[PDB]
Amino acid sequence: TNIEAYRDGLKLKTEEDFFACDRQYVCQNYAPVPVVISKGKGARVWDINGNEYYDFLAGVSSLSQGHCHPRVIAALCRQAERLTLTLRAFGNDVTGPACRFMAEMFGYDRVLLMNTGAEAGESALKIARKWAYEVKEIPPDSAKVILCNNNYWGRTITACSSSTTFDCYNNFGPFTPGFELIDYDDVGALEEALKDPNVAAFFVEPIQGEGGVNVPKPGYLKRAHELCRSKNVLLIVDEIQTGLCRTGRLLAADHDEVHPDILLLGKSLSAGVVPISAVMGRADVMDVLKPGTHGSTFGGNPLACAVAVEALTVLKDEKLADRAERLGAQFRDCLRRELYGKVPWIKEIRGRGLLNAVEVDSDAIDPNDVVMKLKENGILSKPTRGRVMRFIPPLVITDEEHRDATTRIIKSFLAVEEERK
Amino acid sequence: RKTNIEAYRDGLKLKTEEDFFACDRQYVCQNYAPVPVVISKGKGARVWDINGNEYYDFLAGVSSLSQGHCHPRVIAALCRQAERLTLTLRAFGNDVTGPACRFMAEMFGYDRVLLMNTGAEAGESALKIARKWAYEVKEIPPDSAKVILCNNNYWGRTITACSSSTTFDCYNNFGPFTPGFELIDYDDVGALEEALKDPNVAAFFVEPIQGEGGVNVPKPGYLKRAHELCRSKNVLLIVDEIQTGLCRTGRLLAADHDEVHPDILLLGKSLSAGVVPISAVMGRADVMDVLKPGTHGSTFGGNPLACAVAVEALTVLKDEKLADRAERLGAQFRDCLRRELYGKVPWIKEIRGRGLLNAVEVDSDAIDPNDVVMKLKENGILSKPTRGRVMRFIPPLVITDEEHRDATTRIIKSFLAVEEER
Repeated sequence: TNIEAYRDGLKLKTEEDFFACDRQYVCQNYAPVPVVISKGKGARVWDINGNEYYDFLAGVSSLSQGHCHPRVIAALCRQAERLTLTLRAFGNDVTGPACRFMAEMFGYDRVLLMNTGAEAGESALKIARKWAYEVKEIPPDSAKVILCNNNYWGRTITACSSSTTFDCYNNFGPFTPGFELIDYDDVGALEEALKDPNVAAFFVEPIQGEGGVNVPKPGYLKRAHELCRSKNVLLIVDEIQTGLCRTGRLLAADHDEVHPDILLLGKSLSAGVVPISAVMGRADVMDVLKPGTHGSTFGGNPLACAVAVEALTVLKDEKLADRAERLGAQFRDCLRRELYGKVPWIKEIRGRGLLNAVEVDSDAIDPNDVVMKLKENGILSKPTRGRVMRFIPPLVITDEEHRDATTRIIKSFLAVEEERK
Repeated sequence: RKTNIEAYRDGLKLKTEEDFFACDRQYVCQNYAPVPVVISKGKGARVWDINGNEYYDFLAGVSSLSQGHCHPRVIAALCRQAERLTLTLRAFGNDVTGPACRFMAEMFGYDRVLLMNTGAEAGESALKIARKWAYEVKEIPPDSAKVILCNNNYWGRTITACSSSTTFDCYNNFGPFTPGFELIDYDDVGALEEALKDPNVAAFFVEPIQGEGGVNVPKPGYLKRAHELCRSKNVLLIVDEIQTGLCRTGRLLAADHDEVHPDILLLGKSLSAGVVPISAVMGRADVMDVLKPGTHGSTFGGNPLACAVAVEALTVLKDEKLADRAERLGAQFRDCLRRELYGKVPWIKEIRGRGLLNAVEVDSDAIDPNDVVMKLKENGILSKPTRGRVMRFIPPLVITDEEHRDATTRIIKSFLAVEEER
């Protein structure tokens, strides 16, 4: 194909040839791990030299079904030969059914399909504001949305305006007003913020992903929802990274028996094949988006809908939530037993399901040394906040692969501690 | 062997178009007022409904389907790459993203390529780049950056895009808004010159032809004059070619009509031939390099599947000489509609466009716009107006000579029939 023919013509043999190409032509907004991946299958990837690795990032939980899941790729191909895009300006024979499928799977009246996670977040903020002005009847332009320090939901200007991460907002203002930032995992702070009747919504992650896999105290989300409901404030739960079986339940909110007023999904919703995200909620909230008040060229395109239905079905068929629960408990147990005490620079081992992290002390060790040693041992991952090592493999990882990977991971921390001496 | 969507849909027993309309009303967020047609397949310039009725698609994803529905080369490239690798994230290298960026950098003449997913993301990204550049290179005061745009502009649905829109339904009840935008009339060099006196302006963000605003073609020299004014004040010219680029107007970029090379170029829509959402922001090194590691990202932006598709989609544009095709057919389209409709149909305000980005604006007082839309559908033409009264004719560029002659006759027939029935 054209990409293959063009690449051949470039005579890119070595990993360095590729690194140089990326440095010259690609916007330099990433500091990638130095590997050149050419193929993915399941929990494994291979570089251009045939070296194999376990992918322990999985698209930050976009690849829960593994790389190139056969069923998802067959669903993609089948629909792609037929029809890929109509616009929501015209009806089609896939969008409605796919929305019904999601509505029933998650228990919501209405499904808004967008492309990216950031778009789902923006759309939920628009819904929450418009609902607050039209249904709660709060004063024009006074709507407030409460979010948490260290939250991450995207890179639009409005997301930058609601971030507390320096690099995410610095020099990108002026900023969108209307946000109240409170500490994460702090019910007392939320209770206080909720005293303001201009609050439209509280927007939160069940586990802060980019913030460093921050697992809140028992009852947090349950308590939060009761406080919000008490004040007629919408609970917007972002499950883009925590949802779809990654934490051992269909939704991470299920850990607290919470049904979000507005749910956000994305990432694994497409098994990492094409960008698709969703915003779901009750009729009286979602219906505020009247014709012409919101839209998207590719949102709900038939190709993405066909992929999403397949991707969601794979989660249920392969019992990936039970897999994540079982393997994750094992991973944490092994790491805590074999690394705590032996490795003094490990601050904490935490997570739920297969959303796990190892926070290291960056004053006691170079975290990049851990990253490189892991790769040397066949494990590929990328930390968040420099010091929080992340272990987010595809959920389809086999028992043997997971055992092999756990062993490699443990060996890597140990080799960095021995090298410290 | 049925895939899940197929089996699930079969279980719903949806036989008529009305069964589908009802499913959509119940479960799909009702933010669209769709045309009553249920499309099941598309090939080239044609689509077919669930009952096998053929239609010409004259919206083409608002120029997302320039290469036609399901272009076989593009679908083949998708299927090939999808069996190999679809997503790595930019946290890891791969054997596709760099090459695809180089391919684009060379085709459009830019140092660096930022790949995102949607058009709105491209525009957001560009605004962030312009702001950051203004703060760091122009050294304007903190939080004082301004961006000039035009009334009736359309670039997205994010809160920041709403904050810079003059369309009521786009911004109403979605505030409070992102500050930092100065709105001026489109196609008004004097208004731009005045707005450029503010030294805190970082950029002027403009479409070479306003798309959602009504296929508003500016006067001769507009974009060229704009660029000179922007250069004079060290203000970046951000040109949005998401709808106008990629051969739609008869040239690779609509900016080529004025020999303007945008400081920052935005592409999207037909960049993927309508197969998967991919968009691009391109610019010179000292502008794009303000996005340092960790200051911007995207999960799917630059994914290998989208990159393979894009390179095939762009190659189709060149190989099939679609810019020439657009130029030739589009000139014939406006010529035929003017010769057969001006005078004979009095409620037509103007027939305008460039290449195959054409519109027929009607006087919504003298006629009900929707009667034209329905008559067009009766005659096998699917279209969607903008601003109610602006009829749009945006077919895939791959439409054959025979298909285009046929379609033009059907459109003219539809306008005259609404007139006879008037």
